[PDB]
Amino acid sequence: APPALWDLAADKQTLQSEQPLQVARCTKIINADSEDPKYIINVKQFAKFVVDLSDQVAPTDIEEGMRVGVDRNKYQIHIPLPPKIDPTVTMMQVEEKPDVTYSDVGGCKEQIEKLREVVET
Amino acid sequence: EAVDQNTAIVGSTTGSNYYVRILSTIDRELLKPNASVALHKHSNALVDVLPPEADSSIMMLTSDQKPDVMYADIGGMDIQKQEVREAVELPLTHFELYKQIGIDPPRGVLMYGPPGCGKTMLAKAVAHHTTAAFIRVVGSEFVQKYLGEGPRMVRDVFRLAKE
Amino acid sequence: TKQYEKSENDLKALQSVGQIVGEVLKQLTEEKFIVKATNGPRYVVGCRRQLDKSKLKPGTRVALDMTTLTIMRYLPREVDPLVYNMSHEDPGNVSYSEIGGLSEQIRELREVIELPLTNPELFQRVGIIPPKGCLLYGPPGTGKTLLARAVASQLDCNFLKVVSSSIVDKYIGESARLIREMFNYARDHQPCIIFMDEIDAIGGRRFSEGTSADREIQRTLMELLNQMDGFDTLHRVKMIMATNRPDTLDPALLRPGRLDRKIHIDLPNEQARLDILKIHAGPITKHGEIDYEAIVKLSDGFNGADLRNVCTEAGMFAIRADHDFVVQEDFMKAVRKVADSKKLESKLDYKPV
Amino acid sequence: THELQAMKDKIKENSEKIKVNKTLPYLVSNVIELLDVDPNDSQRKGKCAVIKTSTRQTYFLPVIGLVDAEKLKPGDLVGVNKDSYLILETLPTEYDSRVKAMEVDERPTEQYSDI
Repeated sequence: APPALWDLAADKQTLQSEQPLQVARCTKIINADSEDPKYIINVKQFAKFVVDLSDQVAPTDIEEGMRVGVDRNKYQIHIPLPPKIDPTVTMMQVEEKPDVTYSDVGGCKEQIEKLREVVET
Repeated sequence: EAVDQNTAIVGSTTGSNYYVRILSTIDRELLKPNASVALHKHSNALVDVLPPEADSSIMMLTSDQKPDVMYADIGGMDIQKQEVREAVELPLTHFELYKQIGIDPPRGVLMYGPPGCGKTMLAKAVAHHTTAAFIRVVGSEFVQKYLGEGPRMVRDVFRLAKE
Repeated sequence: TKQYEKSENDLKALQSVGQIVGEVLKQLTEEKFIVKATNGPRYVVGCRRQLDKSKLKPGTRVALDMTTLTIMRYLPREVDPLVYNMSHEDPGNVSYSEIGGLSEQIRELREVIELPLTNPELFQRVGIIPPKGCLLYGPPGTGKTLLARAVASQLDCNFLKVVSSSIVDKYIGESARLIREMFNYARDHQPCIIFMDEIDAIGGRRFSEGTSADREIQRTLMELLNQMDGFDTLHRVKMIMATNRPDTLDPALLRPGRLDRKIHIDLPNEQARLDILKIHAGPITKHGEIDYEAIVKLSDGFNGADLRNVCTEAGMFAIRADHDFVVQEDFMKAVRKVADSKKLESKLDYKPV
Repeated sequence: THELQAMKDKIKENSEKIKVNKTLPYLVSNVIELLDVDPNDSQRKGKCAVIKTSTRQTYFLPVIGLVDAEKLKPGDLVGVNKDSYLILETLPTEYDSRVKAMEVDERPTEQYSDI
């Protein structure tokens, strides 16, 4: 499932919204700008693409090294994607949720005090 | 490989193996376990294989320019040449002498020990001794950008050796 | 007036789509040719009626049609980077012989490099072959690059410059064919000259076996040796390599053949210090009555640019004195101080043989 | 003498036909300039430069058309439209991303008087 019934049944609006942004493949990095309208962009397909940007996005929001969306037909810029990075390497880097509160200290005062005022304070 | 009648599987040049209905004309003799067969653009239809073969790219020979080194330097020993004479020209083309004694001659030749150079001197020197097609390639010559062409090149190199 | 409409009619020719290049292999029959695109797929296709007999070839680059994949017209090659290697220039002749030392080393690559073009008959009549390679290491002094560099463009306007940054390429680097491409266009220049600088990086040693990056270093070395092992122009082309220390060459490059000549640099002598002086004068001028021997003697075992720095450092002390020239008393001050500061940084001049 | 203004209208009208071909300079094509004549087999003469594509494919197209051979030595970065393979303009400058500009720094908050 009953939770998976309405879950799977939502594809009717999906396919309607699947037609837009379907062309965003793939993520591409730009290179330089000679003029305002036209920028050179490079994609993971190894093929570099010079193109202008759609009227929906302002030209000032495009900065060198920004991964943006694309329309594979027209190759024009679609929507910017903030993350450039990174393959793996995040899961061991990211740490979440608490544990081991301050009550576990073993009586050291000045030590834990002066290292508390460097960060928490 | 030939899986069954009327159809067989064929790897594409891009590396993706394709399962294609064979043409109803010749189902057998030119099939072969491993061969390069022409396919249609869209349908990838099995029609005709190579003779074999058109061989492959690069080239062979080029060692026939002459002169290099004369073998008469070891001609005085005759103790060294007797083992060489039995290990060179007789293993090249001889037939009835093998099955008689029953010893199967190996193809293995491994040259280590440089320095010094040695080697290619005795290579072009064999060209003076006997005449044969010499396939000369660097160990890195078949390294390419795709891994699908690699298995075909070394196959086309060794399949002309038996041919 | 009407030339604009001519360019408009040229845009009608721009409507034609570009065809796809390919490399032929061989031919099964006259009606079946085997071509292979640069992308790597092979195609057995038919041919059209407008081509000629020169299309067949023994595996020469051709262009394939966008539909029948038939060959229209064959383009020889294309190279983007070549022009950046075309622009290398060095003077001398005189400026090469003006380096002041070593005297016999100027007499070395003079007849070794420049002479084969002007008088090739001298070597072939006697029967002596010119060297096919050389190696210049350092720095016991300076002149590792300049010695081969000035004779490089002195042969003719012909030269091809190679930087070690182009060998590393990228992940799964395709420069294996670019080392072939760069040397292919090096043979476009005759007689060719080949440079290699800072090989202590791309010359990776197989003594202690490391990551496969050391293997692809050897593969790039294979691309160097292959074309230079020809079967093609060999005695005519002169290859040059340079290194900080020649322990990176491995027993292959340490051997002659590939790397033939090994030459180091020595220091000048007395009354020869006045010789190398005259060519270091150049743009910088000083007071009329002077003796330069105090200047150069206080700095011993220095780079030609270091002594050139001492002349400018003594000249940049003039603007503090608001005068054009300076007396030699303040000279020796700025000369001795800076020179003794360079000697403390002179460590690691010992190089393996 | 006034026919210059008459033809000036049709070249701007046909330049508008170039505008729809100038939107957009869809992809990057590495340029290699070449000059060759092919005898046939009446005579066809013209300048044709071999072109690249960053997709790893290589193509063959006549010399552009629009911007002439005056610029430049064989380049890259130029725009070209889809499969039509025509380059409208030669676009600078070089490449790429952080390789072009390592870091952009305006000016520090401190001055040399701080030592």
